[PDB]
Amino acid sequence: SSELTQDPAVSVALGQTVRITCQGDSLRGYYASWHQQKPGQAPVLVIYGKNNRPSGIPDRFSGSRSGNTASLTITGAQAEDEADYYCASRDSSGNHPVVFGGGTKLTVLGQPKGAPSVTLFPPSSEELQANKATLVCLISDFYPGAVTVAWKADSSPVKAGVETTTPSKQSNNKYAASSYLSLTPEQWKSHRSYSCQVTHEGSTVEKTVAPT
Amino acid sequence: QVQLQESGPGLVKPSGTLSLTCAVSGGSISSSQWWSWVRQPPGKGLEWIGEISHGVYTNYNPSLKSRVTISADKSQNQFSLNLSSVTAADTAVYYCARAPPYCSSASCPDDYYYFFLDVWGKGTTVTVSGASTKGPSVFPLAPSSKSTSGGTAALGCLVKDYFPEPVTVSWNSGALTSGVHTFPAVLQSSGLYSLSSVVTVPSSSLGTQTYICNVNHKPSNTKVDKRVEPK
Repeated sequence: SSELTQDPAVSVALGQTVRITCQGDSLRGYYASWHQQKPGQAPVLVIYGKNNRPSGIPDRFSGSRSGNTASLTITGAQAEDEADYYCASRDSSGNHPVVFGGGTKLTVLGQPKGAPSVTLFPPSSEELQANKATLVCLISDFYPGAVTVAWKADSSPVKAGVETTTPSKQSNNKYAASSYLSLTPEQWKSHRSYSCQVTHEGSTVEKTVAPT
Repeated sequence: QVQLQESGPGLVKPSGTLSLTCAVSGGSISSSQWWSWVRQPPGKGLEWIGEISHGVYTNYNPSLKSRVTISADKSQNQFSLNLSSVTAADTAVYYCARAPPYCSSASCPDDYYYFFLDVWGKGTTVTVSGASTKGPSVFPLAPSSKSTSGGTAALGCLVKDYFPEPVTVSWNSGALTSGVHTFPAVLQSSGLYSLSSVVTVPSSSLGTQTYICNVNHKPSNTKVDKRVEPK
C-alpha cells in the first residue's frame, strides 16, 4: 500500500522549522510531490516537485532532494500547518507505478488551550411520540483532545446505553466529541433529571435536562 | 476550471465487484494526462490504484492488477474503476484525481519527470459488508432555554441508526453555512451509525425564521428535510 517511508508523526513548536523527510529506493528517477490533508477533506497538493508550489501555498513550504530522500521543510510553522503530509513519486523501474509515502501527522505545539463547549439536548417530542428516547451531549472546541464524558441519572452514575466517540480533531485544530444516552420513554419520565458531565484538564462542565 | 465527481454504490457485498465512475467537467479525459484512482481506508494513508491516459492506455498498482479494471467513456467525459472480489480491506474513501504526463526514458525535458495530484474529487465512501443498508431516522433537536447562550442559541438534527456511512447535513439547502458543526458519527454496538448536526443562530430570530436540516444518505437513496421548530 505504501512504498516510501515517512515518520508517522512529528512535532514542531509554533514559529520553528520542521523538515518532514521521505525515503525509499523507488525515488531516484522522478521528482517527489507533497500533498496536505486536513481532517474530513481531500488532499491538497502543496509541492509539485523540486521546489515548485501551486497557488495558495505560502513561501514557508519548500522541497529538497538528497538522492533517495525527499524533504518538505516548513520554516516558521503556523497553526494552519497542522495536517497530514504525503510524499509521492513514480517508480523508476518496470511500468513506472505511482509510489506513495505512509504519511506524516504534523503537530504544532504552543497552540492556545480551550475549555469544552457542552450542548445537551433532551429527547425530542417526535422521538418520544415514537416510543424512543435519546439524550445527545455534544462537546466541541476543546484543546488538548483529552476529555472524559460521564452520565448521571438524578445523581447516580449510569453506564448502560451510553455510546461515546473518541475525540477527533476539528478543522480549526480543536477537538470534538459526542455521547448518546439511549433510554426508554419510561426511564426518561421516571427520573427528576439527567446530567452530562465533561471533564477537561481537571475542570468539569455539567449540563442537566429534565422531563420539564 | 477542472472539476471531478465520483459516483458509486456505497455498499458492496463481499466477493462482489465495486464499480465507480468519475465525471470530468472543464477538462478532457482523452488528454495525455493520467486520470487516476486513489483510495484511503478509514484512519489510514493513501493508496494508488491506477491511471488511464488518452482513454485507452492503463497502468495499475502491481498488488491490485489481478482484479482492477480502469476504462474510459470519451463521449461522456468519464472514466471508471472496477475492483472485483472485494473484501473488508477494500472499505475506503475512493478519490479520482489527475496526474500529469511524463516520460519513461531519461531523455526528455525537465517538465516530464514530475508526478503530482493537483486535481482531486471530493471522494465517495465505499463499505464492503454483508449487512443490509438502513436509512436514517432524523429527529429535530429543538432550541429551548438551556440551549441558549445569550444572543445566540443552538438547534440541530439527530441522524440516528443508519448504515453505512456517510451522511451529509446542510441547513436551509446550503444557504446557512455560518455556525454549522456536523459532528463525526458514532459506531454503536448495534453496528449502526449516529451523528448530530448543530447550527448556532440568533435567539431573537427563532420565531421569525424557519430552520430545516437537509440530511442525505446516498447508500439508501434517501433525503430527509426535517423542519426544526422551537420547543
